[PDB]
Amino acid sequence: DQLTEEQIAEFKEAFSLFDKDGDGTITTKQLGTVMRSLGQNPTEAELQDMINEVDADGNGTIDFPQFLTMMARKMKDTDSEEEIREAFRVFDKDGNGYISAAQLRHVMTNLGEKLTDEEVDEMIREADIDGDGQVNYEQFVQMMTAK
Amino acid sequence: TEEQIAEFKEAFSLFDKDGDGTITTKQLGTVMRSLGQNPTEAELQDMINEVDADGNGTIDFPQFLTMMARKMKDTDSEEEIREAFRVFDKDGNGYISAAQLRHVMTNLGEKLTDEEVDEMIREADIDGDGQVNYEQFVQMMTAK
Amino acid sequence: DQLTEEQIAEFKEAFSLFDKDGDGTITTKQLGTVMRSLGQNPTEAELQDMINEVDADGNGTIDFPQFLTMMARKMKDTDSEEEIREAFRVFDKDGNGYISAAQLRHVMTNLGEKLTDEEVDEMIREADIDGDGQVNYEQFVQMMTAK
Amino acid sequence: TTIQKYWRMYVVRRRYKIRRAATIVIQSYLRGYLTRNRYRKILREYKA
Repeated sequence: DQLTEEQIAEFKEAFSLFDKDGDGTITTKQLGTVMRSLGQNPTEAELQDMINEVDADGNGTIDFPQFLTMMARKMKDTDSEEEIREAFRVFDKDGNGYISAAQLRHVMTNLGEKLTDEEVDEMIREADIDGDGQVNYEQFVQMMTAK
Repeated sequence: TEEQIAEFKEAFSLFDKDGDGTITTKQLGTVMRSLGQNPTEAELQDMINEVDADGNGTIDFPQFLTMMARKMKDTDSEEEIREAFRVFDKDGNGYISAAQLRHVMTNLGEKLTDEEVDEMIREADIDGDGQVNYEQFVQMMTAK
Repeated sequence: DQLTEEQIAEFKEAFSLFDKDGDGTITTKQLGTVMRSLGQNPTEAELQDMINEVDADGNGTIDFPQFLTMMARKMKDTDSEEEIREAFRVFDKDGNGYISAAQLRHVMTNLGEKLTDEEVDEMIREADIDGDGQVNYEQFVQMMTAK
Repeated sequence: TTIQKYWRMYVVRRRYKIRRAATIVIQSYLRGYLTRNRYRKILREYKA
C-alpha cells in the first residue's frame, strides 16, 4: 500500500501549493484544506485523529513521509458513492430522490459536523437545488462519483 | 491562411540550422511557444509523443500543419485569461497581487523559474503586494 | 557550369581591376569586394564560407579556376526585393513602411555585422535618404534594383 | 457527517483542479511571449 509516483508528484505539487512558508510544513487547518483539495475522504473526527497521529511528536506540522502514509491509509479506506446515494434516500423523506433544500440544509448543518450557511448555499449552487421545488440529488451524487 | 503557412515554413527553414527540412523535438517545442500558441506542458508532451510516435524525432511539414490546426484550436483568447485571473483575484476588479500570482504559477503545473517570474513581473509591472491590472499584460503578450 | 565568353571577359576585367599588382593571386579581403561588385548577393557568412574554401585550397588567395567554380556555385542565388521590403517593414517599429535613417542605422549596426559609420553615411548619401526623417522604401527598392 | 465531508472535499477538489488547469494555461501563455520575443530577435538578426 504505497502511493504511485504520479499521485506522489501531484500531492507534492499540492504540498508546495500550501507551502506558504515554503519550508515543507503544513498546518492542521492547511492539512484539512489539502485533504479537501485532494479528494481524499476523512471524517472531521478522523481528521483530528490523523492530526494527532502526526503530532505525536508534537511538531504541529505534517511532513511528506507521514503525508504519504495517511494517504495510503485513505486510499485503503475507499468509500463508495452508492452508500452516499443510500444515505440521500434515507435523508429523502419522499424517497424518490427529490428532497427540499430546507430539509437538506437542516439535516446538513444540525448533525455532527456543523456547516456554515455559506457552504450550504455553495452546495445548493453546485447541486442546483431549489429551496421550494424539489430537485433531484442524483445528478449531484453522479458528480460525487467523479471524486 | 496561406500567408500563415508561408510564415510557418519560413520559421521552419530559419530554425533548421542543418537545413535538413525537418525540425527537432526541442526545436519543435521552442517554435511551438514562439509561433504564438500556448502549449500546456501535459498537452505539449502529448503532441510531442503524437509526432514522435514514428520515433524519428523529426517533424514533417504536412503533419506540422495539421498540428498547427491543433494549436490554433488550443489557443485561448485573452478573455479566458482575464477571467481566470479574476477568479484567482480576491478583489475581482482586475487588480491582483504579483506575489500571489508568482506562488500560484510556480506551484501549479510546471515549475516557473525565478528569472521568468521576475520577467513577467517587470513586464506586467505588478507590485508583489500591490493590486495592479493583469489585463493589458495579457493583451501585450498576445500582440507580441 | 560554364558561362559565355562575355561573362568571363567581364569577370577577368574586374579581376584586372582589383588586382592592384596584377599578380593573379588576390587576397580574401579584396576578393570579397570583387564578388560584391561583380553582381553577386553574398551573405557575410557565405563570404566566410568561401574564405574557408579558399584557405582549404591554400594561401588565402584566389585563382581564376577557383573563381569560376565559385561563380558556378554562386549564380544560383537570387533574391526578390519584396523580401527585403518586408525585412525593412519589420525593422520599422511603427510598421507603416517608413523608418528613420538614424533608427535604421542603429538597428542595422547594433546587431549583425558591425558595418562602419562611413558606409552607413554612404547609404544615406547617393540615395536621397533623409537622416532625421523616415526613409522612403522606394529608395531602397531602387537601390536594390541597381544592386 | 459523511455527506458533509464528501461534499466539501469534492467541491474543493473541483475548484482546485479548475484553478490548476487555468494557471497551467496561463503559464504556457507566459512562456509564449518570451519565446515570441526570441523568435522575433532571430528574424531581426536574419533580416539585418
